Amino acid sequence: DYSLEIDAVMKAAQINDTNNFVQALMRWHFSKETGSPFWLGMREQLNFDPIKDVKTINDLRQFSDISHCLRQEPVANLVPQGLPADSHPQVYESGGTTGAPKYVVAYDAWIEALISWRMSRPSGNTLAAIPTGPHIVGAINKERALRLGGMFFSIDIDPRWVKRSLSEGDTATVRKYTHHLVDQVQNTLMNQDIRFLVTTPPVLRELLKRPEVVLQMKQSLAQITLGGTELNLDEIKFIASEILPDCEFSASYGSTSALGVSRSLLITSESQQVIYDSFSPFITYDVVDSITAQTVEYGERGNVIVTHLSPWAFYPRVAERDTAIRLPGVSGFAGDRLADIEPLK
Amino acid sequence: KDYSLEIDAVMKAAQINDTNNFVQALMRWHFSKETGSPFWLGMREQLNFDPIKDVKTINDLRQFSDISHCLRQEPVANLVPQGLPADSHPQVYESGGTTGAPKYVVAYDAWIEALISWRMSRPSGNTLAAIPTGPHIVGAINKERALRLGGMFFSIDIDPRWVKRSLSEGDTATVRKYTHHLVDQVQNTLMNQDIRFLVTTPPVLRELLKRPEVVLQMKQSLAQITLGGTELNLDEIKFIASEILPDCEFSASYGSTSALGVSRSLLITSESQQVIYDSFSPFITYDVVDSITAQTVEYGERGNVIVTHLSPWAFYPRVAERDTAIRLPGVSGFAGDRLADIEPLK
Repeated sequence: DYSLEIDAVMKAAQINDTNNFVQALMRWHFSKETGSPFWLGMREQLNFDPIKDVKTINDLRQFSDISHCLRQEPVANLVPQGLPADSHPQVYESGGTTGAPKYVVAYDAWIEALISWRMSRPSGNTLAAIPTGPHIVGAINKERALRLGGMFFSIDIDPRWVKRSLSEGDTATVRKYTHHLVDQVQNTLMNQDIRFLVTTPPVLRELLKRPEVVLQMKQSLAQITLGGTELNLDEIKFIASEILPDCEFSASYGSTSALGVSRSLLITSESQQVIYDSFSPFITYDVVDSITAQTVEYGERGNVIVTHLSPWAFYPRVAERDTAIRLPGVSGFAGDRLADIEPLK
Repeated sequence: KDYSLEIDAVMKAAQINDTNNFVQALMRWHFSKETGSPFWLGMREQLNFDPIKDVKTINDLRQFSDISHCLRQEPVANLVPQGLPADSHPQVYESGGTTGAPKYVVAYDAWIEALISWRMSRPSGNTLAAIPTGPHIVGAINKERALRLGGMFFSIDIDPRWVKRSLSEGDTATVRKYTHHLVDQVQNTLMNQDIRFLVTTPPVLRELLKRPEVVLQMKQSLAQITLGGTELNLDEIKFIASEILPDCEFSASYGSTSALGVSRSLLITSESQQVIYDSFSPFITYDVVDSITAQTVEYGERGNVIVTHLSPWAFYPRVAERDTAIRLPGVSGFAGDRLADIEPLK
């Protein structure tokens, strides 16, 4: 039982004592008693001592991205021994397009913590027009739908097929697929009482072209969440002021890599950027030059780098496929904020 | 206000096959103002019979009609019996999108747990269930199974509504490309992670078997394959079982959202002459009836499949499924028929 070791970590996180948070978690991840087989075995490959040479969150820059290992690392090797036996490990995936994907493990207690943080009033049912299956977004949105006093409704949506279909410029399929998505979404909006919608711009765009659906949304929806990295802020502002005046808008930024999502500020008439905040110190961002990997200045755009550190997992310095404008983090908190995320070309 | 004892009493009656007291107790449950669902509470007054006084046995449920149409716009909260505890965890699942869309039902963790302890009744490891998740209860049922097998639950992106849409526009080129895309995700997992159990469908297996490196991996690591759906080809399965995957066991799964469950077949071997299924009786019961008279057929005759779900969680009587099957004797002491060689109607 390592419930005291664990709770001491969470208490360091809570008071933002990030140095002790980091050091306590280095000891956790690299003890023979509590660490995961994967990090225990990785320790000999490192050019420094994770226990002697890591004092702060910046010291984590000594680690390389090990995402490339997560194809063939057996998933059970990702589990820290120190976790309780009822922790409930679950496989989730991102990648690859062509052959991949990377396999990570999340736990209920983690998704629970993440949603607590996110969630700190309307109530009702949620329609998440998002991937489930191997995609952690699916499980994160279930847990949020549960905090919202309703049921979790979803659709069939094969995001890999949509990716693959673009990479082949078969945009005839892509049109037809989105169409089928939107039909699913219409069905539930019409037939059941949905308070909360979670979707993407292309899907919402085509929904707003179906006027009966539009009328239902005027009556029922208290909030729309938009996900992804292809958000047109002007389009959203308009939708919000002219078309769905009673519905709140916000954005969600997915990182499977950090086992998480990040929340935007509410999107108002006043919004100059979409600006995202992370579950720091568990999930932290850095925004870096694409050649030097050095942190850019505030207001500059660089490559997004995400680090997960927690009792459940350790994924240091993950190089995402996105860029953002670097903003100062919430004060007393490790990590940067992001604005206006874009995909890399 | 707490109904733990009542619920337990029902479970106990099912446990010991006291089917009469099980049915009678669940009529009270479902039709009492205190414990029943708003949906059946509201339906009571259009029945031509008293579900409480005029129903004694399973066969007596024949007096109910299939209400499956109401489930498209019945608000889902209305399906929730008021007597369930507050921790119960209602979840929505769907059947019948693809022209036209979908019945919404509710299911609960404790129900799915009971169903899997039934189904589950040496090898252990990871499961790859190459099957729908999302709004589909089969995903959630397979997740709980995988949990009990001592490994993790791996899954894929698969949109069965897309597949049926395409198929009905007779667009076979899209069907094919999509199947290839499913097979790629399955191969990736089978090649990169150690998978002990595979849950899939014949079209997909059929293509996996066209990939010699994949077959070699399977020969090495697969303790069991489960095939779903209603287009099973016994002879082909027996071939793969004996000549291709000799150290792998094969079974079938027959799902219906209508009954919030799956039924399970006997191991398919060299000796099998039929694919034969049994159900989680008395919660899920089958009848096999004439297409015109709706009367039960003789053992060994083909008829239309009727499924009944009866539990503390739900009540779906006499659902007319879109499949036929050979009617077989049930397990002795159990209400309901066993089924063999399921086919879709048309």
